[PDB]
Amino acid sequence: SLATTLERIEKNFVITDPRLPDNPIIFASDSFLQLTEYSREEILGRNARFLQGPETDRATVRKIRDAIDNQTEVTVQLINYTKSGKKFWNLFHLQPMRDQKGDVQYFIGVQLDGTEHVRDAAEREGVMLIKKTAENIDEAAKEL
Amino acid sequence: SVDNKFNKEMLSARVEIYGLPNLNWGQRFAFISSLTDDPSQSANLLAEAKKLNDAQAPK
Ligand SMILES: Cc1cc2nc3c(=O)[nH]c(=O)nc-3n(C[C@H](O)[C@H](O)[C@H](O)COP(=O)(O)O)c2cc1C
Ligand SMILES: [Cl-]
Ligand SMILES: [Cu+2]
Repeated sequence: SLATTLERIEKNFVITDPRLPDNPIIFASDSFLQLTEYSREEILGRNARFLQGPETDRATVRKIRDAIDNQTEVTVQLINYTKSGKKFWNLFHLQPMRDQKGDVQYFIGVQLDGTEHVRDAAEREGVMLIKKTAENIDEAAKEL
Repeated sequence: SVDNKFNKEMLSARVEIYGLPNLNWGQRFAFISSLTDDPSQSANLLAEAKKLNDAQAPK
């Protein structure tokens, strides 16, 4: 219901705090709630892995895990699930939010949902778009 | 608490703290994170954020 102005940006994203237990969600956009069918109250303080399910590729999930441990960006495509159990393909991009000194403070994660796995030009376009979305979220947060 | 409750008061505090204009982004995010970790302290955190906001008024 009550979203911060950052969470009203009309793209799917969450932001997590790696210094809280289990690197949990501290912001989630209204669009993300509509896509996934979760309420904000039931996902604040929770790690985003609940979006996965039985068909999610574990090698892809380990790639995300390895990037988070490296404190870097990553981009992958994986199967996710709404609260009611409906599958969707998620072209997903993670990137750290750093302070001026370069230290990681938070992670931004952006989701581009589709019914099908994307490849070739469609994949390139989608990767460009989610990267721009993450950059725009970072800029919106930091703006003076 | 063994179980954090995100009541109407806390959720409202997220919006109000985030909207304070004289905080920097690090402070806004730190307060939102603190609310997430201890939502029972919403009134106290909101009060502290508002104090900081007035202290950091542009001149
Ligand atoms: C900012 C952020 C956003 C994330 N968004 C998603 C997501 O949309 N879908 C997903 O399956 N995992 C997402 N994850 C990944 C999981 O939170 C977790 O990192 C992954 O499952 C690996 O850790 P685990 O093996 O402990 O589950 C996100 C992670 C972060 C930090
Ligand atoms: Cl994580
Ligand atoms: Cu592919």
